[PDB]
Amino acid sequence: GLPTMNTPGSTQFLTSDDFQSPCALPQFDVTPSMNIPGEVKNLMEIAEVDSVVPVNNVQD
Amino acid sequence: GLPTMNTPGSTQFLTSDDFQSPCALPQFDVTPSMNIPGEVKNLMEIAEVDSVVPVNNVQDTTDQMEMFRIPVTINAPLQQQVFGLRLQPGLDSVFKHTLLGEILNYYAHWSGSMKLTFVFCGSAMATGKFLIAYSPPGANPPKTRKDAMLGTHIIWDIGLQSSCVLCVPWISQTHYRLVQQDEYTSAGYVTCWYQTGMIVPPGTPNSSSIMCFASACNDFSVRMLRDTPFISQDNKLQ
Amino acid sequence: GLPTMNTPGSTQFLTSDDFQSPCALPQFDVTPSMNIPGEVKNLMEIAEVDSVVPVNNVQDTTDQMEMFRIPVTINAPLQQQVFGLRLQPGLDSVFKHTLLGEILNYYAHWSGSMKLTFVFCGSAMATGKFLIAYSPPGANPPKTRKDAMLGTHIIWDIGLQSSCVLCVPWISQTHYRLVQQDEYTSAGYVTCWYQTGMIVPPGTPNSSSIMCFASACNDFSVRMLRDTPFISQDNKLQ
Amino acid sequence: GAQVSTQKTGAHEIIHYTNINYYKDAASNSANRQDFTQDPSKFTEPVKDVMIKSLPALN
Amino acid sequence: GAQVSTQKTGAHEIIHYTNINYYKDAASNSANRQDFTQDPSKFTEPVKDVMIKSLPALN
Amino acid sequence: GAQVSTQKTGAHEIIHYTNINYYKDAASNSANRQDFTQDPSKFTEPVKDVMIKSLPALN
Amino acid sequence: SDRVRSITLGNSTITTQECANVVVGYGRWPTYLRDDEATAEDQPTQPDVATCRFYTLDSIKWEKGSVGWWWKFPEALSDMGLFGQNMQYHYLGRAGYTIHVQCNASKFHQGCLLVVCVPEAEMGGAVVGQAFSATAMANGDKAYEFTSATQSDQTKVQTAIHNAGMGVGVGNLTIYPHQWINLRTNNSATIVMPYINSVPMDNMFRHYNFTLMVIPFVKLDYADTASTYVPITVTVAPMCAEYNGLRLAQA
Amino acid sequence: DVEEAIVVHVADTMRSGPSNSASVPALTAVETGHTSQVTPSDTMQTRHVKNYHSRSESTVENFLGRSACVYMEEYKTTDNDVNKKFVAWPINTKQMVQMRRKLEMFTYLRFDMEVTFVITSRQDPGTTLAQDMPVLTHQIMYVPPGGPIPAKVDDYAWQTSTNPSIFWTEGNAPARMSIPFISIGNAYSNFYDGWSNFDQRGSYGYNTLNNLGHIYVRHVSGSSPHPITSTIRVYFKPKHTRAWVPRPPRLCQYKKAFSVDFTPTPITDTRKDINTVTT
Amino acid sequence: DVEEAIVVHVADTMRSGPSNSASVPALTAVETGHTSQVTPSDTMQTRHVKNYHSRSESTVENFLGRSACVYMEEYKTTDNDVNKKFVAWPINTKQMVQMRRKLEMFTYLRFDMEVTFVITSRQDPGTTLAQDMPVLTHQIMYVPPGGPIPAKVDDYAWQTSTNPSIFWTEGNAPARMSIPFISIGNAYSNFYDGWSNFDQRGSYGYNTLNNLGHIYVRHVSGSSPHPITSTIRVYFKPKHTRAWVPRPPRLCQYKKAFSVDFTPTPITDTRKDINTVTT
Amino acid sequence: DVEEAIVVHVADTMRSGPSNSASVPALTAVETGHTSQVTPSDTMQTRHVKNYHSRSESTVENFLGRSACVYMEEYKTTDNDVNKKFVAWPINTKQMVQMRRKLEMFTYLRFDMEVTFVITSRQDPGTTLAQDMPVLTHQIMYVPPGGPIPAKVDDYAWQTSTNPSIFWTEGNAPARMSIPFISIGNAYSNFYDGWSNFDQRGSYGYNTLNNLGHIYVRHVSGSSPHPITSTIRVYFKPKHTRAWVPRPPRLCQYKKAFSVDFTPTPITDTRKDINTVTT
Ligand SMILES: CCCCCCCCCCCCCCCC(=O)O
Ligand SMILES: CCCCCCCCCCCCCCCC(=O)O
Ligand SMILES: CCCCCCCCCCCCCCCC(=O)O
Ligand SMILES: CCCCCCCCCCCCCC(=O)O
Ligand SMILES: CCCCCCCCCCCCCC(=O)O
Ligand SMILES: CCCCCCCCCCCCCC(=O)O
Repeated sequence: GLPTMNTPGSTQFLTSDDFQSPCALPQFDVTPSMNIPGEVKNLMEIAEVDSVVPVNNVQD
Repeated sequence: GLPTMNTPGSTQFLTSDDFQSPCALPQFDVTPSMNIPGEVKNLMEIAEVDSVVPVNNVQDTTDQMEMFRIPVTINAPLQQQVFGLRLQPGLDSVFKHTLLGEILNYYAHWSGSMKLTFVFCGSAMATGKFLIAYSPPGANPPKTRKDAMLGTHIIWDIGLQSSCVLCVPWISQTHYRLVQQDEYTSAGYVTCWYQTGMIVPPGTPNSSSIMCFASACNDFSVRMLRDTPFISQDNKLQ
Repeated sequence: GLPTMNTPGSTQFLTSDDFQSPCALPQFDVTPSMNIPGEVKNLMEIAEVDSVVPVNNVQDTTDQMEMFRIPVTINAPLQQQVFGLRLQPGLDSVFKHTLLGEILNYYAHWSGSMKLTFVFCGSAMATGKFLIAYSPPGANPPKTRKDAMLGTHIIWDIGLQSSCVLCVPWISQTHYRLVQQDEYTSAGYVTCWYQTGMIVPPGTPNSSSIMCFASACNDFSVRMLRDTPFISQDNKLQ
Repeated sequence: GAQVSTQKTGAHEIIHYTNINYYKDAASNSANRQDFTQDPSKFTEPVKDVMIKSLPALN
Repeated sequence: GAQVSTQKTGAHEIIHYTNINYYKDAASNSANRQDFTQDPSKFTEPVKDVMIKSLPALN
Repeated sequence: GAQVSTQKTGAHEIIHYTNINYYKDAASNSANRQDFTQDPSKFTEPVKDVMIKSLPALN
Repeated sequence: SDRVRSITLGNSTITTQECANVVVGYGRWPTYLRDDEATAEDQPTQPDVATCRFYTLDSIKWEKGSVGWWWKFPEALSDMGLFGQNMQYHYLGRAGYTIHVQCNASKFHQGCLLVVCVPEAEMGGAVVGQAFSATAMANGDKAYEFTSATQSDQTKVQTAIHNAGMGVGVGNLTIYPHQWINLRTNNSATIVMPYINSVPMDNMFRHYNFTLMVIPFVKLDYADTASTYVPITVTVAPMCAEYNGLRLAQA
Repeated sequence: DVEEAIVVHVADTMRSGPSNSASVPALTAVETGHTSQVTPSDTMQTRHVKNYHSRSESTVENFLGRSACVYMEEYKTTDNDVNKKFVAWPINTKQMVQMRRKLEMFTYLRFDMEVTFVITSRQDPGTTLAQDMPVLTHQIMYVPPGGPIPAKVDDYAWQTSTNPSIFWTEGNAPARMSIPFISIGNAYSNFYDGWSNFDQRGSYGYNTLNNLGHIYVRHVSGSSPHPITSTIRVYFKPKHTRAWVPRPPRLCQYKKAFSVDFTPTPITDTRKDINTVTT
Repeated sequence: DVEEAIVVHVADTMRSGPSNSASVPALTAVETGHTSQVTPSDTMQTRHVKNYHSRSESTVENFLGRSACVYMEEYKTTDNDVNKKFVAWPINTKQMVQMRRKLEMFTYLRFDMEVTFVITSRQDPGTTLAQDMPVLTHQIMYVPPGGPIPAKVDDYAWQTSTNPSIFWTEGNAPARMSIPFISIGNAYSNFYDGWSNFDQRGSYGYNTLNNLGHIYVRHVSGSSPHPITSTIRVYFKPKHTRAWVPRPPRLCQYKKAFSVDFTPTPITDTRKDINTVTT
Repeated sequence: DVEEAIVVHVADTMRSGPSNSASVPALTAVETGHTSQVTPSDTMQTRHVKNYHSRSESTVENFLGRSACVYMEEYKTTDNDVNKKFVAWPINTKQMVQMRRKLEMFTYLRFDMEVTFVITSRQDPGTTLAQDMPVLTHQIMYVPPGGPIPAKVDDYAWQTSTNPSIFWTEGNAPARMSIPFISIGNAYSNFYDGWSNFDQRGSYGYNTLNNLGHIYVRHVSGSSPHPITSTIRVYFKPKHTRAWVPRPPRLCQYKKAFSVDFTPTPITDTRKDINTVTT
């Protein structure tokens, strides 16, 4: 067939990779989507909300 | 040649994959196709056909055929129950082995409405009325007709038309229900009661029978194939 | 490089595959082609040629060449059988080793019609008529000419033309038949009977011979290559 | 020689995939698991005369 | 059937990459980790009447 | 440089496949097992004068 | 009125005055074999009216204790008119059928019958393993009776009614072409069966195309009458029959 | 030239209001053999609902498109019994219960096949196990009906010139191939109600139509000083499937690999009485 | 046809000068539930700054798009106890603390899943270890709820005809697959404040909604003369993620795999006094 | 430029009716050497039939396009006899019976060749087998006629500078290559009815035209403390085949690898009498 040669990194499992893989449940029909209130798309949105600061840590 | 690198999943054998493979008999000439009658393209087509429901499972049936017939009598108290059953098409013993339950048992999720058809097989001179009700899930099944009539129901009048259809609507909080139904995905109860009573003239038998048929509607669907638990073996067949 | 993943069947050696491979003698100059007479492009071309059928397998043939000739005599009862055989071209001992049976034995399925050609090799002054019949599959082969004549047959008149052709039609329930024929795929019988009898003038031999030729028609075909069982070895040849 | 066709929906809903055939026998192709036509009338309505649901059956 | 799109910047700054889908299920695709839209008003400004930063809040 | 040609029928009957050559020698190509021409006259009808089937052979 | 039906095949006619609709196989009407599906080369013979006609298949009694009966086709017609002769003399055959079952009773009787045609109704023996001859399930037009209790004789088929002799739930036979005879409403049942097989033609003696079953789901009952039993009669008519491969007779 | 470009959804629910008329959709007659086509809209008030459910996973192609085991057997690299060093299986689909029942829901089937082989090896126990053995190699041979059959591990028949074969080395991906529709008839038949002989005698049932051939397996040349046992598993996967004439699923347990024989079974389980609805 | 062609950056800082006016951006009222939107430009003089920082790595897709271990277990090739030769895990995400806490920052989640299996083997210690064993093979079986469950290593249930499975040989790359959104509801729920029975009785909490099935693992046919132990690790990786209703991160340590039970914990650490600022 | 775009079916049957005429298609004369071309339509009434059968699988390309074993031999990694540590085979196609008979159905052949090598190893039995040996490597050398031949496993001739060779490591896929048409004549000859010397003396038969060279095999540098035996199998697969002058298949069993010698054999089997038709 088509000649090829493997490069370093073959067969490794990197926990932060992005590759396509076969589906174990072909042609599965997912439940229709619903717009639940309060969608969060970025953690900075959470970080920008106020929260009470425990300043009085006086050890007693 | 062309540089490449293998990713996870190489050389694995996944039983539900879709890949091309070499043919072991190159240029083989297959027999011409012929249009045999009765082609089936989807299992829901099978599931939509009626089948007799064995409602009379009274634990003392010495004759197996007695399971299919529901007894009825001429003189009964004014309000009396004919039968009652749980609506678990894939788990209840009543629906377990029907033509619909067998199909459902190959899948994990189901949704849609159902049809229950009742046919009166008494004498032509017999007459009566019955109340058939569906009670959605709740903490207590109905105990009397007064309770039953608060849910979905139909009044069935026996006449020239021998059959009546109770269509069980799809009332659920989730889009799908588990076949191995648990308390979270309960579906309710179905009960039948005397509405007026069965009356007969002289010279007729004093008892009659009813039969029930179960099938799915056109909005029924299933999902998540699985292996059926009804069939098993202990040794290789020979 | 380019991400990839191997699927099942990698590194396997399948004897009937079609893949490109490197050449061990790069830029080799092959000898120029020459158009030798008699090119054969398909084995059916070989199968369509006639070959002598050894019909006379009478278990006491001290001379091998006697197998090819079918005896005939001047005085015989009014109805008498000349020969009878089963139509199993790839399995019957009669057709097993012919030019057609040898080709068939390399395949598993076959279909199409066949030609049987008979030639009279008596004296020029001899004369006679013969009835040659093909009986499709059945529970009992014909026992008399009266039975044989109910099937496909031809009346053969011996004259200036020395040969006659019985074309065996393709009558079958399936598109194909097994070469290792079993009872399910039976094909029938072929028999030959005296129609009028053989008559000779004074000064001629009292006996004559017939020969049979077998070949395939233009609608014949085979399928499913396999290894022939006729050839075997016990040790490596040296 | 490349076929382009839509792929089944999924969560979060280029929904296109490419396919090429490498072998000379049609038996080598991958499963055609994307046909969804169906017709239950052969088993549910095998009667000769058409029956109207709103009308009475027998007469 | 091939998508071409820009790839994230890096040191020293053809900033293009090619993608093709091989499987028939959208669940088999790779992660879509290049969407960067966001809107914090749902959590920071859930009030009914619009408040102007320069104006006093209560009256 | 890519050849596109039909592939043999199969059950259930894009019946097209693609082929590319990678090596510089024609001997490296795959088998050409899709030629189906044939002519048995060389072995069945080797006679000089044409014979008509409906007519008598010898005279 | 749609409760009256009339069927005319050959020189015979069937009239029913109280009946349900007609069921047509799998939606397909019987028809002759086409030129692009045939395999046999010789000309077929098409007797037409000589063979395509109604034959009455003997009669049986419906008692209060009856359990059911079955017939195997085309063996049931193997010795009936010219249809049997054509079966005997030919190697191959092909034909559809029209099945009509008659059963009539007064307005004071009750009962229900299931009439179903089962293609390829392969049956198992009474004793696992062993074997049985071709007389335990087909001996002409005579009807064979199911049994309420489990069969014990090793020489015959497992006749347990609730399994239908096929190892399947009797209640699921509704999937095949079928009809019901409910004494309150109708007195006949009509089914038209096309030719169903995996090959264009087949030998009519070696292979049973389909099996007809009549099963009382609701047993017969009556009171204070002089009629002790309700006869049941079966009538069958081949349709579009054609044959091939003439040879000596017998088969 | 370079690129050629190639959902159904269940029925929706329509809004229904109060009704009072002579039409009676609920009343029907099952005696006609007709299954009622009523919908909830015809017997109660309903709201408009737009369904997006699809019956994609219920198609026969997807239902039967899963690899299932059909046979397993063991063979040893070295032993005194000649017959125990290789396998010989007449191909059939009735050996394993689950796939058998899946298939027998239809009377006739027509499909291509995808076959996968899984082979594993283990050392047999003994008083002395210390040895060094290179990687083993296996051969799978397919013999169409009527072909020669090997009688021993080193027979001449293993030199296939026309029988297809596969040579596989341990440690790689499982072997796989494709097979076309190889039936003489127009479709495979799961059931055959007939005999072999024309006078209604001989073999009876599906056993008459099983003429698919054999499969043979051996160790190519491995012969270790100490015995080693290998097991092969065969998986079938229909492709491009078509089915006709559905039939009810089997109820009784299977008991023979080439017969329908069975023992009578109750229709279903029992309960206290016809009104019992509690657990 | 062949090629179809498919940055945000944080807000810049604007120049601000001296001011003297009635507007008071700094003064607000938290009682309204409103978080102030003031910027340094509103309370001090600032220069113009062009920011090129982006919040790419803070998206939920990237935050949750990392493979994390969810379960590990050991099983032996040969042993006297039947239950110890295979594993059977009811799928859930509450077993491992780190990914559990990552997930429970949101109330509802909807995503596809990518599952990876890492399998390793080791020989058990003993008085005699000299043996030769070929490469082992493993099977991973997924059984949706209600399906049959194997009771022993060589049960019939392992002949999956419809349950998906993977066969993997040691020495290759780890197994992997993709899973769609398989919830009956419109989204996964990490928390469920409710009961199972309608009269407020029975099971309570998230345990009620966990009906995802089981996973089984075994050695296909390996059975060595001496015991060998294998360990499997399961890794989950959400894809195409969507999240709703964020909730505060947990403070107390986890103590149960199917409950929120906890022990009270101090709000934070202490220091000498409210003015202490040194180390 | 990017994409360039590149069935026969047997004859149909025509409808035939009754006839009564002077034409006699059935009567012929085989003395002319002419095979009759009659069809069933010419001797009986027939219906119209449309055939879709094709003769695709009967072509010589497909008939001869299957890999078949042509030679196997064994060689040991270490031994006292020098000649037993490597193989030396003069290439020919007469060694194995099946492919020999397939080829000898034609007089002249012209094709490219595809050669595949299958190599397996096993440890020889002995009183002490405990050793550790890395993976072995093998070399296959092709020496055209007249070239130097190695006399021992470590000879200088193995340093091929012009002879093609392959180095293969155990555990990988089998080696393979392609070979063009390397005959001096315009076609290969299976049979040669002639002599070597001009005065009709010397060698006789096909042996005179076999000058294809040799093949040598060895372990590259493996030399284990204990003997190890390896076996090589050679498979040939014609490509792009052309054939001329068909000849009848052989009837008698083969007895010599370089001669046509045989023992007389009966034409066929016998039966009770000329009328016996039963089993
Ligand atoms: C009722 C089931 C019918 C299905 C048809 C099955 C036909 C079997 C075809 C494959 C058999 C040989 C597989 C091994 C081939 C190879 O390894 O050489
Ligand atoms: C709260 C977490 C919800 C996430 C949904 C998890 C659903 C699990 C789906 C995969 C389970 C089976 C994986 C093994 C499949 C295979 O190997 O056959
Ligand atoms: C009658 C048969 C003629 C066929 C011609 C066969 C010629 C043999 C060509 C290949 C021989 C050498 C193969 C080994 C080559 C390599 O490994 O270096
Ligand atoms: C045996 C065929 C190998 C094909 C290899 C992958 C495709 C390479 C060419 C790029 C796609 C173009 C195909 C086409 O022109 O139809
Ligand atoms: C299953 C699909 C395999 C695709 C193989 C890689 C792509 C080969 C063709 C070259 C790219 C062109 C794709 C297209 O035409 O859309
Ligand atoms: C040594 C040749 C390697 C070829 C690699 C596969 C083909 C890549 C290019 C895509 C197909 C286009 C080919 C062409 O332009 O003719």
